[PDB]
Amino acid sequence: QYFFTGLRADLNKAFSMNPVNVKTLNPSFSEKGEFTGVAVASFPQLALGLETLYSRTGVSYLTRYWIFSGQLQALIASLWRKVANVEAGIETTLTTIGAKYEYRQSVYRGTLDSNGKVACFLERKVLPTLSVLFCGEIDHFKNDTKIGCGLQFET
Amino acid sequence: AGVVTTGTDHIDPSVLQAYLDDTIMKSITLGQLVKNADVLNKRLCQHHIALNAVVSQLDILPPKTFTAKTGTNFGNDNDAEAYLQFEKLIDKKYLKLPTRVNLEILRGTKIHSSFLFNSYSSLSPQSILNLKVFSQFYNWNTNKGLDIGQRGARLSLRYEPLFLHKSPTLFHEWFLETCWRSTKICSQGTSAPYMYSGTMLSQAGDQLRTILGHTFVLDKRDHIMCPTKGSMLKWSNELSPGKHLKTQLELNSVKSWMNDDFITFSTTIKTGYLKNLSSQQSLPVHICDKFQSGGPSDIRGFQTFGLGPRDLYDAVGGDAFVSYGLSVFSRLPWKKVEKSNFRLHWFFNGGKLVNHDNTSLGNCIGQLSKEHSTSTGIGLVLRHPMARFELNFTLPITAHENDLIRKGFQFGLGLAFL
Amino acid sequence: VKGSVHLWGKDGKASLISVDSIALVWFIKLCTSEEAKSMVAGLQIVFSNNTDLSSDGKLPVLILDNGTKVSGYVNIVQFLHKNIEEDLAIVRKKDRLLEYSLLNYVDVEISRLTDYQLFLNTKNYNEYTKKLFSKLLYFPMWYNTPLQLRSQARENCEEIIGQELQQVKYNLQFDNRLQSCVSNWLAARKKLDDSVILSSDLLFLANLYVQLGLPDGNRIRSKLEQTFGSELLNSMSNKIDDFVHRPSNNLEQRDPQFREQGNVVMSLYNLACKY
Amino acid sequence: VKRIFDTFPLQTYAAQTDKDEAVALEIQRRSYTFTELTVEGTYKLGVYNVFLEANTGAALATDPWCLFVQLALCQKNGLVLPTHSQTCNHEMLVLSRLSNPDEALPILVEGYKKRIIRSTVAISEIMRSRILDDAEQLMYYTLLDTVLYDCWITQIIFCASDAQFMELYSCQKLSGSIVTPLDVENSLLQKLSAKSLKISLTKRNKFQFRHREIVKSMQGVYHNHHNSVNQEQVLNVLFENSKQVLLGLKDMLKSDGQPTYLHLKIASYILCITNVKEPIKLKTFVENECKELVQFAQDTLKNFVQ
Repeated sequence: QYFFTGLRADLNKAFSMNPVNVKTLNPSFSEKGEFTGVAVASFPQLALGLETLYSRTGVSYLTRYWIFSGQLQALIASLWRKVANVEAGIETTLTTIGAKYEYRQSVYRGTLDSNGKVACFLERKVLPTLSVLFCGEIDHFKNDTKIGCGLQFET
Repeated sequence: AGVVTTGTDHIDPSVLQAYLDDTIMKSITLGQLVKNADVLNKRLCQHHIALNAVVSQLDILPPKTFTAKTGTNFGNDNDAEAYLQFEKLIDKKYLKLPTRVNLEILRGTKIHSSFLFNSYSSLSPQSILNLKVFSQFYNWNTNKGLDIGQRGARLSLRYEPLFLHKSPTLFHEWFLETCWRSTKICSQGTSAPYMYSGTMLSQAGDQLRTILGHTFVLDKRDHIMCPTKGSMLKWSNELSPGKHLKTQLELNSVKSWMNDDFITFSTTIKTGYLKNLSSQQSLPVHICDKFQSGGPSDIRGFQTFGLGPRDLYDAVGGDAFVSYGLSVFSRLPWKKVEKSNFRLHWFFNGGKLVNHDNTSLGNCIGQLSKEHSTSTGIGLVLRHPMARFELNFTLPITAHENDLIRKGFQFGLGLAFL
Repeated sequence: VKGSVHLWGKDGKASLISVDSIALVWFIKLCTSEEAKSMVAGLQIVFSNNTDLSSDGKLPVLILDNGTKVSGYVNIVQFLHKNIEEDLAIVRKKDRLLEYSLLNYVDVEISRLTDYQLFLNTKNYNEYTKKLFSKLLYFPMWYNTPLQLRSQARENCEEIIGQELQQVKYNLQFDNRLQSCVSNWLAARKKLDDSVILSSDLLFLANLYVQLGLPDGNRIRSKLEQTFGSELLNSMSNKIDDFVHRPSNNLEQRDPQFREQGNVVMSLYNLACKY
Repeated sequence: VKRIFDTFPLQTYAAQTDKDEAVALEIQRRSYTFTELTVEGTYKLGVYNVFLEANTGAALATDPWCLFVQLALCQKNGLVLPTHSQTCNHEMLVLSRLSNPDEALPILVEGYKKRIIRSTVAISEIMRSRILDDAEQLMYYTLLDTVLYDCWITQIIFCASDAQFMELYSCQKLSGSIVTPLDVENSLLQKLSAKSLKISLTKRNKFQFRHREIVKSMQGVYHNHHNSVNQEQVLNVLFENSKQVLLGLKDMLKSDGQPTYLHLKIASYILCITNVKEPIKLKTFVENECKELVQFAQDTLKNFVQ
């Protein structure tokens, strides 16, 4: 019950085969010293704090408490409403909506920015052993269909 | 007083009798039987037959049968990408034996293609046939250093005696590898004299190569990654028939003198010898077959591929080498950080890497005892059972004038350090 | 000869996305001479708009009664001249090589830049070109042929051509490349006769007709007149609209049959025949 | 502390002088010395392979681009072509295609310690800026590099056998007679590594961009009957075009001294066509019809021999 309308590194992390929170996607280092990565920190009756960021190859605040988010860097606001087992949510950046469907054995979601950004993340679990993942990235205006598929089996 | 099996349908009852009659039978009633169960307890988990290995029952649990991991990736730029892998345990019905086929495949259209295949057949309680058919691509010196690709097969055979004369792990391992290897220079002309000497332009191309192997390891250390006593000895041979002959020898000896292993003193010795059996020095040995020195997982306090003879700036290996190294570990005396795998580490490495002109073993040991490239430094280590973090601060005592010195901090990560 | 020339246009003209088709409609219109109709008599221009009849994916194809497919404008024109004066003339035996060399230079150096302007220039591709494939192809394939042609031009133009300082750097090295290429063509064309129309002039003028017919075409007309003046751009553009405003009596046009249409049934068959 | 940090190599020895003797014999086997300076003013032309010419006995390179750069270096620096029977001369190296990140090859390796590598694209732009003031010779130079080049490449990828291709475009050993178990696995490279060398050849002069359909049909296992007839139409129109280029070039061979850069490009396509031992329809056409082009390409060569 936290997610940042997590389209980044959750549905574009599924388009390749690759190789107080402390969040880090630290790829690797050198034999001298390097990061290649991410570093995130944070900081009552409300849920608040203040974060940092450093990358290689950003300071803001927090306010959270249906749950509304908040972030003011050198700025993001988002919400997430509870509706039934089917969900919703809106966000803005200073502007897309969320379509979470956390219902069991068919947990999927999609989003749609007020632009040519349409990103659906279908995820079907049709058997208790196997799972299917359909990753739609249909950009109509920039004309790219960046779709991806998937499967995962085990007997 | 009796043994009972439970489950054990994922294999064959008669081939399990080979495992049971070896260690569990002919065991004097309580003489060796408590360890004789513990030998088979660790054997069937490494033969991939038991995922989770008076009366002595056999708690054997089958691993899997399929692990398929397929999936595609379009990008509409004709950037299609697909990948597939499955660790299929083929059923014991219709071959005879415990077999373990693997099929990693990765097709990318703007990346190179991978075809790892494996088939671990288990002949005896102490034998493993491993047939490995591959097609891979990796980068040799650096990302923009050299691009090596390897098509071909590799038959192999292990043998580890579970009963010895004298837990001293001992195994022999033979192999036989046919390989078509393409070497491509992927360094740009902007970084102009790097990988562009006369002997790196000449190594580029294709070659086909049959090789015959051997590897004898006698490990008496009480742990393979975080030891505190006992020695090691690993002896590797290779033979590409009519082309070359390669021999490595590697010793190790760990000893401690304090109560809870507070001072750990290690000592490693490596040495090698590569001969050219190829009809008056025609057919040169490939650059990926010669010995390279330097780096974090080697003589520390130099860069990787940082010692040896050079043509312009390219480390071109050597036909013979020696290396050594001491180490003291101290186990963090800050009054409670102790009992953890974090030691204060003082080392002293060194070695020499030489082309020996292929005449005798008399001049070659004359070349190896002359001008070594030593270093030293103090650092902090972490010794996980499956990893080894090392952050040293190194100083090169003596070196050559064209070594890649790297006299400062150094981060080391791997499994084998010398 | 007897065949069926397949093109890229709709209804009565070639589309502006292919300067080899606009030069080929003008080629067949301008064959009025006695011996220059002899290589055009019975050609049957068809505006099929499907590339799956070609031997290489380009669509001026001359599918000639046997499956003998000749593709591209320069290969067609050289084929028709092998099976042999105002308005389109036949070069002399002593000048067949220079006129082939000027066809090839426009095809590889100048048609590369019109391929850049028609899919790379973000003002032209967004406002004009991506909306132009909606009316040439059928409903499911409105979406891949413009992105494929845009991908083919990026690989073809990356070697000499490539946020405000980013884009105006591209339009400076493009303009240095176009000004160098048109000067090479104009100084080499001026070795043949000048008061006559050749097959290589129709391919150069079909590149100006597209490059000055784009939404960003106003810059190029100012930039070309900084090098070659107005007395030549107003002479070239007067030969271009002379060709656009010509009667279509010499075209023996046709409709595409139900083998050449590029329908969803007739492109899943042609996709299946490729494997 | 920082002062103590600078002195820590307590001895630095001489560099190291021991060399792999088997490597320096292989470089001597592939080097061809340009006859007629210091250590750093010498370049090395890396070519695909070297054929022995029958007439002058020189060691010419087997590609029409590698031979064109070799004759253009012999003219600019006043050299003599190397002899096929091998003091700091220049050199000519038989390299692989894989000694570049471009995988295409004539290259130029200039100097020893400040050693600069000029790639194929950088060479072909250097040799193109030498004719750029003449606007008409730029036209014919673009024609021989596009129409005649695409005919030659398609005859040598498709019409000639793999024993003919790897004779011209590979540094591996020629077959001769299989009498040794070494010769079995040397024959197994030319069967395994034939299609991979053919693919890197089709990336040199943007051939993969002019002929996207017959290069896409290369990188495959089974080619069906539909791809085999589309390719047969493309190759046949590349050849009928290329007869017209060769027939028109017969009037342009009037030389009056040292040959221009176009005469060193005509003479480098004819000399590598007439080295092909198989009747690939270009050797059949040039030996029969363009007899005046064969005699011109021998007259062009013999101001570079001795």
